[PDB]
Amino acid sequence: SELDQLRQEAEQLKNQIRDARKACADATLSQITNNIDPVGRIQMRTRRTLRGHLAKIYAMHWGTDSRLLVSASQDGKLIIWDSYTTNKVHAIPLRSSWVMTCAYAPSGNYVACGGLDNICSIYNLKTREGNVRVSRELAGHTGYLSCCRFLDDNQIVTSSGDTTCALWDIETGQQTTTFTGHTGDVMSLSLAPDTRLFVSGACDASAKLWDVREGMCRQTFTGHESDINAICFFPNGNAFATGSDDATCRLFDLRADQELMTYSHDNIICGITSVSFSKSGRLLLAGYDDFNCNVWDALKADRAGVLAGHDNRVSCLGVTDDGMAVATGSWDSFLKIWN
Amino acid sequence: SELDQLRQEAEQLKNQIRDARKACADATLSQITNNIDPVGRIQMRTRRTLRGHLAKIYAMHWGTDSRLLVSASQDGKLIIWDSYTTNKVHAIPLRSSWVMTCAYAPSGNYVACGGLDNICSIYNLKTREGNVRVSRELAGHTGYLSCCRFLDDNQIVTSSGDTTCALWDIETGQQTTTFTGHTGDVMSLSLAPDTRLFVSGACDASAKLWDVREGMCRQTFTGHESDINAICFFPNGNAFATGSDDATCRLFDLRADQELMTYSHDNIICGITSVSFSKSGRLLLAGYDDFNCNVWDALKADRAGVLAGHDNRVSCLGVTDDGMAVATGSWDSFLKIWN
Amino acid sequence: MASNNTASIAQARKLVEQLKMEANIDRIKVSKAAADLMAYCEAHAKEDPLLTPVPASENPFRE
Amino acid sequence: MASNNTASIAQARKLVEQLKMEANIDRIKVSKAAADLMAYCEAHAKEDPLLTPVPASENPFRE
Amino acid sequence: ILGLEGRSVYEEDFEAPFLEMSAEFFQMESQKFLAENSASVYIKKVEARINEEIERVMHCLDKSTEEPIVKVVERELISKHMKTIVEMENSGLVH
Amino acid sequence: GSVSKWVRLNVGGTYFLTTRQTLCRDPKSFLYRLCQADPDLDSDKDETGAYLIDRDPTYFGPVLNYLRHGKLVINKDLAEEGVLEEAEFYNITSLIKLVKDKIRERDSKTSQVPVKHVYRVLQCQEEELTQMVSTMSDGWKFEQLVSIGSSYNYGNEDQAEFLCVVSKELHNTPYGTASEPSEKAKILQERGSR
Amino acid sequence: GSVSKWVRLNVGGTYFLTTRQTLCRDPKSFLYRLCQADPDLDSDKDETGAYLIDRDPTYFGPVLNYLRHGKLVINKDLAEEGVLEEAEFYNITSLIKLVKDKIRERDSKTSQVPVKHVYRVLQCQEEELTQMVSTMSDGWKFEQLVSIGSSYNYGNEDQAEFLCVVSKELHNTPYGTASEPSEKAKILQERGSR
Amino acid sequence: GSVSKWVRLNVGGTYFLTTRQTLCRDPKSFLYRLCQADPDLDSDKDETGAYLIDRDPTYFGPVLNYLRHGKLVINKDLAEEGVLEEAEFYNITSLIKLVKDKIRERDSKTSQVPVKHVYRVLQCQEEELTQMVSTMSDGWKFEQLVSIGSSYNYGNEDQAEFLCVVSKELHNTPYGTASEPSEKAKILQERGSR
Repeated sequence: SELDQLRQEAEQLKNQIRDARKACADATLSQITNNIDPVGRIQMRTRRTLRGHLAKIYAMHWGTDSRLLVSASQDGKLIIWDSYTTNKVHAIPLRSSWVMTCAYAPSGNYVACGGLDNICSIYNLKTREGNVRVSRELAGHTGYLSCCRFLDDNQIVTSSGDTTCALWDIETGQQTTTFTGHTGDVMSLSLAPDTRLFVSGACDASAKLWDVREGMCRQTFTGHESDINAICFFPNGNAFATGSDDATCRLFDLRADQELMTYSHDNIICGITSVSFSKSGRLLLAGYDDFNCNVWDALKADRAGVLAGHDNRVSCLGVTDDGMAVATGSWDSFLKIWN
Repeated sequence: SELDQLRQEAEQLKNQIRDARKACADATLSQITNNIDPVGRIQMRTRRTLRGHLAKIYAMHWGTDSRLLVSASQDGKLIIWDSYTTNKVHAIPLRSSWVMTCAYAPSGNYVACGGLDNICSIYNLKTREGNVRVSRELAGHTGYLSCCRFLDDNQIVTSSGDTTCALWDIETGQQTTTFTGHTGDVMSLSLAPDTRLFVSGACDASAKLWDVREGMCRQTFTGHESDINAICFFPNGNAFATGSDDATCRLFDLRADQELMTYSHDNIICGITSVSFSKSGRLLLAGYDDFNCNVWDALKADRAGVLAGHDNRVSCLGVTDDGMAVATGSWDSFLKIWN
Repeated sequence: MASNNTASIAQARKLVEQLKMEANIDRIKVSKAAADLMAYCEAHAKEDPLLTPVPASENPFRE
Repeated sequence: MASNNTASIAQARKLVEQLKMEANIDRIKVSKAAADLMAYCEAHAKEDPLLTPVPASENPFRE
Repeated sequence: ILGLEGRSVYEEDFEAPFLEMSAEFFQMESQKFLAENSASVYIKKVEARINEEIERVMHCLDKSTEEPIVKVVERELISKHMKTIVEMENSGLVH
Repeated sequence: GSVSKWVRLNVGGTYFLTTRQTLCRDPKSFLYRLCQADPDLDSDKDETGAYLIDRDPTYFGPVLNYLRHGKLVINKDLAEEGVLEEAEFYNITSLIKLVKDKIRERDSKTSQVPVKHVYRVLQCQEEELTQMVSTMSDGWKFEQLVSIGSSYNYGNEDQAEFLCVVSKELHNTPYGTASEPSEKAKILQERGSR
Repeated sequence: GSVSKWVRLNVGGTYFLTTRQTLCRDPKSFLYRLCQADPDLDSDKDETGAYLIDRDPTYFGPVLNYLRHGKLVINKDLAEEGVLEEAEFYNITSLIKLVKDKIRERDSKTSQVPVKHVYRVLQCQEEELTQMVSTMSDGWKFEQLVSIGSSYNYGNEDQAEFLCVVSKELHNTPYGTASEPSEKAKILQERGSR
Repeated sequence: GSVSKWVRLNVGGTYFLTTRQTLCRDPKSFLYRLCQADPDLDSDKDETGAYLIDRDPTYFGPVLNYLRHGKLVINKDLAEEGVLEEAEFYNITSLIKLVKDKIRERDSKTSQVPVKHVYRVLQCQEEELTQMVSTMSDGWKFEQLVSIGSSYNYGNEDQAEFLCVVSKELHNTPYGTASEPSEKAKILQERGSR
């Protein structure tokens, strides 16, 4: 029918987009400049060993308050670790096992859980009751939740399965704005310091930067050939590092509307399972399926240093909101604080 | 409009009150008469550490028998101790956790506790059965039970949340009379040895001395700069020591009807979280948000000694009615019987 | 009554009363009240054992 | 249905759609945006404790 | 309604026959009006017939036929009379 | 004709003769507003002078029980939630309170299916153990006792020797699975957290 | 109302047709007025003429059965507390005692619903342990055993070998009649407290 | 007299009084045809009024409650299956889904026997266990604390010193949207297996 004309128009517009990006493409001054703030070899210490997990840790998220870190173990348990004291505020048992993601709310009083179930759990950690009770169960998810981020304390972005990363109203339990267009489950979910754009990484290998107000997807960054594990916005929200199931991380630029630059080594072949920026954003913290993780000089395209530890893969990374330290949610059932 | 005129009238009334106090204000003879025998520094050693708690101690209260202290931990646990032998006369779970206040009755067998429950729990220590069966569960409270003190066996004061410091008939479980007028929450109460005038220290930094035998306030002491943690009457009830979240203690005299004398402290800046008088009332022991507390002279306004040996802040103080020692409701989960 | 700022004038009346009793209540100069407190405290200094050494059996806490 | 086709085309539309406002967005050249980011990072390099020496009193992980 | 959402079924049965017979009726009616009427009378009469067809389409007939019918009438009274109403016997735009 | 000292009210299909006083539990209640004639009401049963309103009498049951008797007891087989719905339609905050208290009582009674259950931990010494289990509070059920090593005084007879763990079916929340928070409580909770 | 050998009460809008003689059992109950056909209690209905009682038919059942055949039968699907309240309304002391006995049986059977529940700890070593576990009383349920550190050898055959926490579901008696202390009992309690 | 502005239904032979509009809240219900004045009735009587509705009045209750205020009522004596039957008789799709959820929640505990109870294990030390148990999660029951034998860091005062296993019964509907996992869920499952 007429679908052939539409598809050919899509092809020619993709060609136009490639042409426009290549026109935007210039020599990366960061790669060209080898003297602009070299970072040197950095060696870092485990100052807090948050022992107290006996199962693997899938996702760990600090809060904007940056004192307590929510860490989820796929056995079905949340620990609101107090990093400063080596204790916990809550060990919340989770009804569903295999909990993929836990995100600490900006207010630091809500926590969110997405597991293999099709329900997003919202626990109000702080109440006059003195203990955690479920603020809101969110039902009606089509696919399985993979990553989630609190856009507010009454609504949240929930990258479920079935190409769904729809915004969800916590109070009503109904998705308000629906985000569709990927292939397979929307698995990654990056929240910008802009807080106006979330770039979702899915099995489409396409970092779709969506606006958090309109279902129309702001940009469609591409260059990754594998499903996208983690995306981290720059501390500006004008760019994001994207790590997929490859040995190549890709720093994509919103202003350039194209991949700003790429991170790759022959020393590493494991998928970049977690990506993150420093307070400056000059350091790229890359956790790998390798037992150890690494830091690149984010704006020199080279490895700043190697963070070696654990004996098992590190499934998630979280940098202290200030750039003080990093917590390594790993599969060796420990969360190490590196500072 | 004329509402502002009435506000002005209130302002000029307070100005007259200030004028009358200033005329009443004379040179503090006690501080200038510093030729009184030196207080020195009392090297203070606890003879009995009360490790029976394992959570923080929030409130504590010796009994009229002056042997049993009712130290309450915010986990929902009352430990009616045996202070003379370090034995637990009773260990009572509480219907709700985060209990902040506990008081021991003139009955010697009734105990009160107030948490975020908004229900004042009076437990009968002695019954025919022999276990600590609850005597009464006084509901009707609006806010959290910020502080509670036993007036009589069936009369009590509950400085509750929502600016409430009402009197309650224990037997009926109802308010005896309503004490109100504060614009801030009421969380501090003090028991005069008169046992007929309670000075409630609210969040508006207003130590309102209420008369229990009327439904209206008696005096209104001010000069505070923060919400009032604790108030301790003199062993005569002629004056009360006041501590707020400021770097100075205060001493308000009823006969002077003004702040008699302030205990300025710059060697320690932590807020005065608790105030107490010795057997003579000469030693004013101040609990501090740092681990080690102090005791200053109420006469020469200088440190009589330091309560050192703690590892976390002390949240309540209670002196022996015989003056043998003082128990410290610390946060290190040990009450230290400082003899 | 809201349009009068929720009857804030009642606070004015209560403050009128507070001045009334504060004036009715005698005003004792700071110096002589301090003198009375010195007299009570010093008269009670010897029976305040916190100010004195306590033998290893006098207190019920070394018994 | 000779002009609707039971709405099997919508997906392609979305593709076309986004590409249009993939084109509508301006292009900021690689080197200039790179330099902007270097300036931001180096200005924020001093306030990044990872990029600076840390006294034990500076980090809440040794105090 | 018998297509259960289907304009295809009405397209098969009766969406077209209205259009076709209306096209033939306007062919013959326009030729007859050109025979009998001058410039302005013919213009206003064919315009009135067009408005009455739309009237039937909305109040006597369904809405699903609105898009086809405008295309039919555009080639039946206007594009059929491209320069026959521009000029006639001492009448028309030029005259 | 239709109004007297008593009034006939058609809740559901059935007609109850009840005093106008008893039907009102607060002057904000819809029932009281229906007691006196209003120009807004059009549909009514003028066959017997009884006003027609459309609600189930089964959940009117506990409502009228509280209204007549002054105490609310909701049957163990009937939905306290239905009583709450009846009260909320009739706009009686007092009934809101009781249904709340009854629902707390039921949640204590249903504290086996998921609804909050209080659990507490106590310390005891070997000697004190018999006392504090024996003098353990009524309304609480003992759940567990654990021996621990003695950090003081040999290996046994320690002030920290046995951890008792007890519980109460009634939840600690002011109401059900959600209570209206207070900000100063959160302030102090953060204060004690660190 | 209408004169008949029986009487028709509008108990909560429900017609109870019961004989006047069975209501003469307790003049000290509100019913004995309702049975008067002479102007001692006059009550009618503008539909049937039945006398009006603003008492529930929910718990009127067991009380009326107690009046009819001398024994209460609280249906085990209705709150015994409601039956006690209905007994209080007619303030029949024997009926009060019977419903309180039913509530006590409930609380003994529902000691895990928060009501009375008694607990103890025995002390024994293995040899006597088997014996008294085997000779455990009927009603007392074993809840936990625990070892205590033995200074002899490393384990068994020390007097301090096993604590045995046992429990019993005990009846909770409605207050006002139970748990009433005595003066000399308190004197001895104070003597033994230390 | 059947309808003037109000409708008297005869639900299964039981007379009920309501209005046209309370039924007209949902104008797709079966009662729509019955209530409105039209000669489409296949069962009615004007000799004494009231249309004939040969259906459950027992399970008409919760359905009419939803029809009036959009809320389902789950009584303890209510066969959730039976109210599902009545709701599907009166075509309330959301009520159908909610009652299905209620049915499956009841079956996962009662008729399918108590199944899929969620169990979790939590590492705690004394200072952590005290408030963790104190801050025990809503709808969760403590099951067992155990003290792990420890040689490193003594056998006490160690972050890894106690294991607390807790549980939460699932009176929970199995997911009808798909309780069977997808391919990528199983991929991640085998990844997390070892």
